[PDB]
Amino acid sequence: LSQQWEAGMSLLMALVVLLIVAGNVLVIAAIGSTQRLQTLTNLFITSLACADLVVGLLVVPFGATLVVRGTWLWGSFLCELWTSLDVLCVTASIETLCVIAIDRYLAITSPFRYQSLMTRARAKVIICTVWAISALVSFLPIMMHWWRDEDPQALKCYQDPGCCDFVTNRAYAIASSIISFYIPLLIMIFVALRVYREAKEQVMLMREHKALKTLGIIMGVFTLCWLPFFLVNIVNVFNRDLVPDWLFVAFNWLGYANSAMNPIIYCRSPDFRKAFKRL
Amino acid sequence: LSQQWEAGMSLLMALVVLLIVAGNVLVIAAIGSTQRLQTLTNLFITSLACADLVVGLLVVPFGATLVVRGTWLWGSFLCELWTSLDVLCVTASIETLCVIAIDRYLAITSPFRYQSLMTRARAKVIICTVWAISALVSFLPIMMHWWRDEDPQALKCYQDPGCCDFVTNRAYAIASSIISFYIPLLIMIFVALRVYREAKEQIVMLMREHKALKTLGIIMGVFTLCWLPFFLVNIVNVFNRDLVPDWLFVAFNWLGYANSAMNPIIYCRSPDFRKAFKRL
Repeated sequence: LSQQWEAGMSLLMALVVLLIVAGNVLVIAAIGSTQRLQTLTNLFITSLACADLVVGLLVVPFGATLVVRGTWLWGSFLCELWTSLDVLCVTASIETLCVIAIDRYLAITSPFRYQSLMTRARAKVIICTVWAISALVSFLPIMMHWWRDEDPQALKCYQDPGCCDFVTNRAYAIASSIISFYIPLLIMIFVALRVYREAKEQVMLMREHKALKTLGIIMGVFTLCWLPFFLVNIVNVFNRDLVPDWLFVAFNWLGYANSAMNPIIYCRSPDFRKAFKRL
Repeated sequence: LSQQWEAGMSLLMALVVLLIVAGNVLVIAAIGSTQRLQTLTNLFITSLACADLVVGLLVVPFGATLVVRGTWLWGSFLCELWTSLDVLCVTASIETLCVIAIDRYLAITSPFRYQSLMTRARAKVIICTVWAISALVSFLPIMMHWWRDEDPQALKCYQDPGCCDFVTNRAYAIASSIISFYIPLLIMIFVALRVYREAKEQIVMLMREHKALKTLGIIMGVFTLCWLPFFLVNIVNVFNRDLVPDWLFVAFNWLGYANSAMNPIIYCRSPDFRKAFKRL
């Protein structure tokens, strides 16, 4: 029965890969190549389609090989690389997002200065800084093996090339989550809020609102996709065996789904669909 | 190294599957749902997008499992089913095609009667007959084990559920090919020819007719190039056994599988089609 699953869901995983590599890049295509979609707020969506893409390019395909065959064949050097990219795509996703939600308070209480401060020139650097931070924070602490837990259970998984199963020390399993998930989340939900308070206070701004709600969705779905997983890892610290280990995988995949989910939340803009058709 | 290939090209095979199941069905979509594409000559393309589709649906996915893992896990009952569908899609493809090329002599020396004889009502039955014949010929002789060769080499592959590797008796490896490949091919190439002779005689606007014609020519060209090298082999299978390496024997059945994913993308040539492809 096991070999029927081995070749059974490999095809399927490959299909979801196509959802990502296709969808995100058709998004990227209609973005970079159309003027009406080149509004700044879609440049953070340029970056994000990017992160989501590297997800469905480098992280998912290699990321099956552990589920399909049950183990890692790709060498532990690559093990490190793959894991740090699995996280990088994340800190890039959330952090870029939080940049969006921090921008759109400036499309509200500070609209007058939209083009003065935020320039299609000035946001590029900001995404770049998001990826110097994403890169620093994700990629340094993994290569530092700041994530090595002395215990032999994990010790054997650090020394055995065939386990890329991610097991970390007490406090990296704290720092990791605080920095790369929690504070930016609570901050961009916090910041989404005042924006959606000022949005109630309101010739035609409706376009503004149909384009706004669809941004709201992104962070909603994101939070629902990567919260259940980044909620777990805390219980990982508090009670170990209260947390079944198959779920530990089910949620990192549930989150992978975000990537393929994104381009299809962009089916909501006709600005976009018009460039999607002729595309 | 072997487990890196096992999971290495499984993804990829799945991707080509997507080429098929997607492409053929987007073809089918823009066909059935648009008037301008509902011309009879595209109803044979309805059927064909169909065969190609069942190919990229039932035959290819199961058809990997033998290449990926090296063997058949799906039971020999299913082994039979899968193989007979692997062939059925073929006899449907060629035979439907030959129907096309036999039609378009009637779009030439007999244009006057186009709507009198050929009716969007009358070609449906014809495709149907193509699939009573495809079904009879492909599906009977396999369930008859008319393909069992007594020899123990193959005997073990018939009794072992794990070998769906297709090995057949002397004369089924003759009948199979004559009927389901050769005569219909030589017949539809034969019939393509006189049509492309009458097509030269021309030189208000028939050019549309010609740009829509050449793109039909392509289909049978590519088809012949895809399934000829494979259905050329199986004859040398009869004449000289070890002169024919057995990895090629697979490489060509896949090269041919490619036809399916190749088809919808030869339909990128009609704007009638692309217009229904965009809004689609």
